[PDB]
Amino acid sequence: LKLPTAPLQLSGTSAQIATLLWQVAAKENQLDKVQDELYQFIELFKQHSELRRLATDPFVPTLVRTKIISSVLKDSGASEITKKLFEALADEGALSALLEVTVNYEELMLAHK
Amino acid sequence: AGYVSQVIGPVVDVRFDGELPSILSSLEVEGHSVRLVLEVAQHMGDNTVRCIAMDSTDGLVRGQKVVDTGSPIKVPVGRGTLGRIMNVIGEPVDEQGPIDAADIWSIHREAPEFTEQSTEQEILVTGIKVVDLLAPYQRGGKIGLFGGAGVGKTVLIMELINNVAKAHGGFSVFAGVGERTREGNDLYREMIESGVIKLGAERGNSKCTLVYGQMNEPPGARARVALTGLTVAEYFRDIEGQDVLLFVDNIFRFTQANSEVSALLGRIPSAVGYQPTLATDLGGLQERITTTTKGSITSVQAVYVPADDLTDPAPATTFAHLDATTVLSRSIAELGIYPAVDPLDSTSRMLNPNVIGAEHYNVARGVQKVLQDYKNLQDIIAILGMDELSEEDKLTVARARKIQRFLSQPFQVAEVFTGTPGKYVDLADTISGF
Amino acid sequence: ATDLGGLQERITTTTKGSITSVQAVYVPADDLTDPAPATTFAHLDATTVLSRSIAELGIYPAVDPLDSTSRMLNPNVIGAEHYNVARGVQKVLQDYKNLQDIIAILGMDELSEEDKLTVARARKIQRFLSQPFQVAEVFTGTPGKYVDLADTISGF
Amino acid sequence: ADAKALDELRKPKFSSKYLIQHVSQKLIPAVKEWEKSYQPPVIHLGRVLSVGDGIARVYGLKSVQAGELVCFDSGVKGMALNLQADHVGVVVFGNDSVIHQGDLVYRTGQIVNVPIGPGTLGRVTDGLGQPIDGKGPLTNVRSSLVEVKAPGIIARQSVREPLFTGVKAVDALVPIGRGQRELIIGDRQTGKTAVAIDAIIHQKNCNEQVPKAQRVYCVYVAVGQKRSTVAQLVKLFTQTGAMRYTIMVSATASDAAPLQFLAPYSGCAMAEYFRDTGKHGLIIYDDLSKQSVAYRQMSLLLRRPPGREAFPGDVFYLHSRLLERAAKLSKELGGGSLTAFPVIETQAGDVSAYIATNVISITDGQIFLETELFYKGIRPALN
Amino acid sequence: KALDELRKPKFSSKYLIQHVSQKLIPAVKEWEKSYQPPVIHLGRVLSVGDGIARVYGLKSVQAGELVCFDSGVKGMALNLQADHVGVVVFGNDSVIHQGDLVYRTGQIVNVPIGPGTLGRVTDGLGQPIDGKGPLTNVRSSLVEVKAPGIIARQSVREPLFTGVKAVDALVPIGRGQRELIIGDRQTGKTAVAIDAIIHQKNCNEQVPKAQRVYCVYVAVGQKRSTVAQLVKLFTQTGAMRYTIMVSATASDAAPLQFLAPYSGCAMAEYFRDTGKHGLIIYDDLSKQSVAYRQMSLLLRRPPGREAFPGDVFYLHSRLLERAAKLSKELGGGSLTAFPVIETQAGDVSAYIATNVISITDGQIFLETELFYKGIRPALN
Amino acid sequence: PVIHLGRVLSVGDGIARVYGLKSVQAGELVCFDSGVKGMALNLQADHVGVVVFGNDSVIHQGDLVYRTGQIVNVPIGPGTLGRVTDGLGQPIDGKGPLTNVRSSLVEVKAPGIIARQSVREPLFTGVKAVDALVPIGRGQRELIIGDRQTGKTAVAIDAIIHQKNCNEQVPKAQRVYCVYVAVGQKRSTVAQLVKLFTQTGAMRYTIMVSATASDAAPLQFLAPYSGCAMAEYFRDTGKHGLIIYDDLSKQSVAYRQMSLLLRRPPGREAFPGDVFYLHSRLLERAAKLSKELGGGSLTAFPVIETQAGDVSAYIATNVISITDGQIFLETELFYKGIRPALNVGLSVSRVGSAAQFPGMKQVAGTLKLELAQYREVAAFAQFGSDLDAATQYVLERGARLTEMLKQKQFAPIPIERQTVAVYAATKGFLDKVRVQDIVAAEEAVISQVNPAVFKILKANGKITPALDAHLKAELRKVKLPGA
Ligand SMILES: Nc1ncnc2c1ncn2[C@@H]1O[C@H](COP(=O)(O)OP(=O)(O)OP(=O)(O)O)[C@@H](O)[C@H]1O
Ligand SMILES: Nc1ncnc2c1ncn2[C@@H]1O[C@H](COP(=O)(O)OP(=O)(O)OP(=O)(O)O)[C@@H](O)[C@H]1O
Ligand SMILES: Nc1ncnc2c1ncn2[C@@H]1O[C@H](COP(=O)(O)OP(=O)(O)OP(=O)(O)O)[C@@H](O)[C@H]1O
Ligand SMILES: [Mg+2]
Ligand SMILES: [Mg+2]
Repeated sequence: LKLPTAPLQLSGTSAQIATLLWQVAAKENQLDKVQDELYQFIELFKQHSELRRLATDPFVPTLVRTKIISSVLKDSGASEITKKLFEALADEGALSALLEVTVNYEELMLAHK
Repeated sequence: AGYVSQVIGPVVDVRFDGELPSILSSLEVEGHSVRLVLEVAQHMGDNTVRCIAMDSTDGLVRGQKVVDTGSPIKVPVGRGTLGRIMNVIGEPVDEQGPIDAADIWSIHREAPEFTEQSTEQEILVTGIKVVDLLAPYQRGGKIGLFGGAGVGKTVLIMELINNVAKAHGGFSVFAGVGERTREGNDLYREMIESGVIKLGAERGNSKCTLVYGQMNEPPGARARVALTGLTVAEYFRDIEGQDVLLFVDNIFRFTQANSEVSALLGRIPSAVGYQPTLATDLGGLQERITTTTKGSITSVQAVYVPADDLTDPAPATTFAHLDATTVLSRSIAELGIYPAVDPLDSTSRMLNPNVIGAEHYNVARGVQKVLQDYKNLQDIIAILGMDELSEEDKLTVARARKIQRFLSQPFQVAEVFTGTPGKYVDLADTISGF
Repeated sequence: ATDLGGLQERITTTTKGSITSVQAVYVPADDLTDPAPATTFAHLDATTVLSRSIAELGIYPAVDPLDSTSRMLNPNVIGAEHYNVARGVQKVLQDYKNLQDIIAILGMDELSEEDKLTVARARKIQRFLSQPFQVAEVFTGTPGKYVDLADTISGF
Repeated sequence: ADAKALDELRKPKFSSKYLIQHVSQKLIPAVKEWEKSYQPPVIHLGRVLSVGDGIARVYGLKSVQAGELVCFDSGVKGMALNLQADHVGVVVFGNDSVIHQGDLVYRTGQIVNVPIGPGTLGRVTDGLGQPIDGKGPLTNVRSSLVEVKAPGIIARQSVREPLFTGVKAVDALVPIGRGQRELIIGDRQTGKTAVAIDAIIHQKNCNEQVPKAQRVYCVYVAVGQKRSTVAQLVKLFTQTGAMRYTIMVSATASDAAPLQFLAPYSGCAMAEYFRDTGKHGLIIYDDLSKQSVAYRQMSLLLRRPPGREAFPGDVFYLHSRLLERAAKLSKELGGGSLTAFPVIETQAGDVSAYIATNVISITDGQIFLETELFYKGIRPALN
Repeated sequence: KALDELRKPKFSSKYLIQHVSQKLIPAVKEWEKSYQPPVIHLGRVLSVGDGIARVYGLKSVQAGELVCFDSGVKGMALNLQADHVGVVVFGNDSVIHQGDLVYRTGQIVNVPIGPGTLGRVTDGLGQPIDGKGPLTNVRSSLVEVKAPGIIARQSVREPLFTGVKAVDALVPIGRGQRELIIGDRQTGKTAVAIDAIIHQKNCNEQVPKAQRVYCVYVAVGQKRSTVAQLVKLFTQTGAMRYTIMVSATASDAAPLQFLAPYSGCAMAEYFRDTGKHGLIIYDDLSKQSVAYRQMSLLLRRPPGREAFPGDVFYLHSRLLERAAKLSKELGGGSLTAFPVIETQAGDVSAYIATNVISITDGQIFLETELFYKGIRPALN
Repeated sequence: PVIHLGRVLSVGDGIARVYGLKSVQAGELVCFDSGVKGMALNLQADHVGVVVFGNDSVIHQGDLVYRTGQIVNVPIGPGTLGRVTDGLGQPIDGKGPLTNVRSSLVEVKAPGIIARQSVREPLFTGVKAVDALVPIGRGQRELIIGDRQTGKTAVAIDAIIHQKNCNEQVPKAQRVYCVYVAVGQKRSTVAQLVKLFTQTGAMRYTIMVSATASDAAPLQFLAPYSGCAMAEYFRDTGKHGLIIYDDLSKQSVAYRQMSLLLRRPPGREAFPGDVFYLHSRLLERAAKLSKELGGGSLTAFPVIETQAGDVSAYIATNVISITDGQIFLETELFYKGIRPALNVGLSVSRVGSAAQFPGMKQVAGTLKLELAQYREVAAFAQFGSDLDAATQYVLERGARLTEMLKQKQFAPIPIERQTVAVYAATKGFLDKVRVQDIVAAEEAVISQVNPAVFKILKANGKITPALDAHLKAELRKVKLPGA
């Protein structure tokens, strides 16, 4: 298999998700749909305290945490890249990496132009 | 309800999506070649407990079902465990069917509280002359046995089991902590022929419960097998109301096994490579061996000194708990003196005139003085002569030699292969006899 | 042990040819207990151990005559006239070391002239293991000597 | 991923809200169907993240003071040692087997304290002040902190008053001032407590002959001792009459290492009631070498780096801040005193050990108890 | 601000990107079909190095199970962790790369046991290294077996004759006991153990078939030249007709030297379990513990007193307790062990030396001071 | 000149983590915007670890770090002679800038096999315990290992002071220019050595590279390499150098500080794994070059402090492996009145007598042999057992010889005088003399023997048979004390 190359290389474990997020969004030509759907989720944590409880609180079960994000990302604004990332970040409890994976998405987007 | 998360040697992580089991609770791995019992060591967070296995973890899969028992390791206790061999998790190893259990007791237990404690500090009469006079046994105390091989330690174990059952009416538990299986079988067959363990229909007339954790068992199974021996002895103390003997064979191997489970759980080792919790892992064992208002547990614990080093932290922490020492010597055994208790090296904290009285004290203080004066002139007999020294100095030599002989005693458990009958010697007949 | 073992197991005599290897091994503080010399000991066929106490006495090469061990010291390999001389030299040099505990305290007057003879025999044997090297002419100041194998067995 | 780049994510930069408003009408219906699987959220209470090795990591507890008594819902006390950004790590004053992940941790609002006063006189308490003698709760008493700072230079005077031990070798050759610290150091089985017991029995004989201001109220702290020895000692004090003036703080060998680490501070706080009210105290820390072993256990389980003898490095400050509280106060502070007798167990006569040499450089003198003079019958075996 | 709770993240998995990649690349319109990584009975190598492969996947692997890499090099699943498997490699890890496929074989570690193993020189996993073809008259048996319990044993009574007068007079050794040959380097450790194996060749031609004793020599960490010198000696005397040789040499991987005493014991447990008598000799037990300390420090298990693992007592006791004398209802067979521990400067206070002294019944101490005094064997 | 910029992420304990600076080299000098310099040591994927050449109090979070483009360098040349510099080049004696100098790198590859020749010409210490028993050639690294106060510095200072006495008498080519690197020392202590070296006159040929205890740990780690780079100017241009690293034991402690704070995993005694490479990189730059490369030499004297005579120490064992010889100084020999306290039984010189004075190669051969016979017979008369009168002869003669090797701390004897002194003790001419006044008997042996017989032994370098008899016939026309 072969993916597009990221424009600039980055560090790991949060900037390594943003590199892979950029690569599947450059293959699907969704480099600004997936980018702007990230910026909506930066805002969505500021509005709803129960959405950011699914990223900071360690006592929410992982069965609950993956069945809220899958059951609110339906039927509107899917894009199959934001939808599949945020069930992966909710399976591992890495939803608090969403601020840090967005910043490294912008450095890949700015170097794309 | 829980599933296996990690298997790193003898240390298993189990993940519970519901509520976690308590620390020290028992977990059974659902579906395995042998019965695998885990004991919860800590709550790791993220709904994971860390466990130490009581058996081998080979063949364990991540995602195997683990059933919480809601309790610590629960073992059969009662008179039906007498004469049986039991392992750490309570299963019969002696291959004589199931264990007829009076009750099933948790092996984890706090020590008897302050109001339950006894303040009296009396003497446990043993019927052996040398350890009733020169190093008396405190009823409810801890006794270091500095024996070995061929000093007649096994005959001294079985005679202590015999005389406590005959005179004081209490039973015995043998906790073989980390014993070799050749030596644990040699003890079982020696107890069968000497009458302290009976087999078959006469099983109820046996006096000792064997609780065995062998050397090939994982370090969690050896670290908890002394607590299984406590719990059998604690049923006889708290329910049967008896003066129980306990034999923690090699208290050092209890320390050594608990030091391995601290190292496997990722704890930083303390001075000399011992666990940081060595004082409290050892002191948690030894504080249940005490006298209560119901009965008492007296433990005779074999003590190994690691590098012939009494200042090593494993004997030095152990000697803070010990109330008497019985040293068995080969030099006393080469003179034909049985039991081979060294009359000068053996010590007791019960030997001062405020608990045993001034009559018993001055005899033992006088007997030990005579043999000390005899055995520091043995480098002036060989180089000057036997008939050289004074008539008073050879009066001690004649008096000590008929005391050094008089510390011998024929044992009742040894009469099936020695011919001579055994003789229980009372305490007043020992003081007045000496 | 496995980095060292991967290197040494290539230095072997095969059916194609033969590699005769001579490896110096540094021991860190005159310490053969140290694990880097102690792992090397199981790899060699002849372990010439050099000692500081032989070097401070002036005997050069400072070979410890007891601690040096070879696999060629079987009697069915080097013969019996070489094995018994080597086993006899090692016996006199070991008896002298058990006597040198009492010589340095008392002074060689109470040995009943059986142990006084083996002190003077070992002291001759100790110097006769010393030898001027042809490469230490600039150091020792003497021309070097090549001793044949027959002249060593005949001398000792 | 610099910090100048992440605070740009504070201000909104989407200009497109097609799933901000989509999930906002579906989030609250999604949360509502998973409500019996939510534990209730926790801000000023605490919830246990992880428990093990006698240290609990507690989520929440937004307003705990550092070093504060926290109470688990099992009834067990703890002390908030390190407040961190994400959790607060507490050390459990008791058995950690009864604490689970998910348990509520409550705030008592008070830094770790023990009951002090006249009504704690006569009683046998644990390392936290809870009485274990079975004769009820502590009445006529009030709570005081266990980590009070010692009085400074200007709050002290020199020791003048002679505080008789009743031991012949002690009061003749190494006499004890009334605000003094005196180490009782020796091997195992050398009459270490015997010298400290005879000091306590002697004050009972003298308190009934002095006019109410020269009375010495003793406190005995047992750390790492067997319960039977402690129970045999309360029987001796009750039958000599010395229990009327004595407090008995007990943290035995089966107790948790934070209960044995804290028991000399708990007992010092109870003895500081008499120092701070013009009376005179006597405190015995029997096996302060066992209190350092209990503190070594808590430091190694907190993964603090080992030291010279695997001790935490702050094990000097463990004993120095303890024994500095034994002072003779000045006349404007009442003139009260507190006399300490720490006990150090020595291995084979070696006084050059780490904990032995620490307490020697803290205390004012030593009572060396030789194990060779003890075997010859010279008792007390005063070197 | 209300977004400061998400400023720094924390992850409970080091390999978070290998789970994210298993959900993002199958979401591309092309790779929804035919491109999805199998994880249950297969695995991917994450990290290689020093004979350890960290392997993602292998969800259904067992602890201690033998796994196979796609290059044919085998391995043992030794750490089973929440996101990966730590695999100790049974060869050189140079042929393994990141992203290689790891297949589980379903089997825990096995060796051929039986009468076909007699006369053959095998490696630490049972494969023959003398070049005489495969092991023919054998069957597969497990490597780490439970030692026999209390009731399966009986008292050690029958004497095992070493042929060494210092041993057979002063330190008598019975069929079913385990005696430590402990000493320094070149003190005659092997000399005592090879004299035991050679003397059972003499004794076996003069006793009935039920009383013959079959030897197994396990050479751990030795060189191939020394092992080949010992096959040549065993063939010249004729002792290879009763001897198995399990040889995990110095160039072998540390998992081979760790598993070779267990592989030789399982070959020797065949004779014990079928009523015959065995003699298992471990050339260097200390060498085996050095190889096991290598895998545990590389699997990042917590280090002990000499950086050894906590179970390193459980390593040697579980091995040495398999040397028993069985009861009459289990055939009455026996297995006599001779572990060899090399001390340095003759101290028995060393960590591994104190462990094996505890496990074994006796010890044969060989002193180098007596070795230069003409005494041979330099038995203390 | 584009300059790459790095933002400081965090700064603590003299170490600053810097974001950016991707272009920066490993071991590159960086510049903080506070003016303080730095060195990029571990280039990690997310940040750069910078050791700070100075006080890290002026560095804040988010400060601008500029790279200078250059690996760390120092001014080398003849303009450094006479000046007291700090850990990297800069002068601290208050005498202005270093004029007539050139900046060269401090981490140079050591000269390889084809760039050497054999160490054949001697470097005279002036200490006759050294120049007789453990003689030192030009291009040889010699360890001065000893206890806390065994006079190790005195042996090194006497080598520097003696070169000034030799440089006034030799031609311009074979003059030795000394460099003294003081690592981790007191600044008062360094100022007593510059005071001594200007009073002696040795400061004309001496560079004083001072990294005191107040300096940052990367300034004391780097000061042996910066002093060796100043010393390698004379080696590379055909002249002769003498570098003294006083307390390489204190350089390793400063290197252990940076390694432990750059989070490098600790080894034995919390020391870096490459500590051996720390000192073998440095001491292998002391070479005797071939005549194609000028013939210049650099002679090193590392100083290592032991704790209780424990030469089995981690750093001590490393430097005994690197250096050729060894001057072991003992504490109990120091207080027995033997100054310098040189352990003759433990002090070796691996170059040996190949690079020593020929006028003492024949005289001090019997000196070290009679002292070898003196050592074991003094262990036996320590008890008081018995006498032999041939044992008592070597026990009495070696007591003259031990008393002969004693020397004044600040006076270095010329090689011609030392050979005459050793001749008068090894040819029996200082028998009939009490053992106590040989420290004062040899002042007569130097003064009364003719001042023109030293000139013949200096010019020939060897006692010729026309001088071997003439001076032993002058060692009888001398008046000794007592007699
Ligand atoms: N003056 C004395 N005369 C006689 N016996 C004494 C005397 N002092 C103490 N003993 C006894 O000696 C034994 C040891 O004394 P004690 O228990 O006071 O010592 P310790 O230092 O507290 O020892 P441990 O380490 O066991 O706590 C006890 O049996 C005690 O009663
Ligand atoms: N009884 C003996 N008589 C003579 N030589 C002997 C005797 N026993 C051993 N040797 C010789 O001693 C040498 C070393 O002994 P050996 O190698 O058997 O002991 P080892 O402890 O296994 O040594 P290593 O440390 O090399 O494994 C060999 O040359 C061997 O032949
Ligand atoms: N040969 C000597 N004769 C007399 N005094 C000497 C001699 N050598 C050194 N000293 C003196 O002994 C003391 C210690 O010597 P010095 O300071 O040179 O030793 P050092 O090994 O450098 O110790 P330090 O650890 O202080 O650096 C100084 O006062 C010095 O002058
Ligand atoms: Mg006491
Ligand atoms: Mg061998």
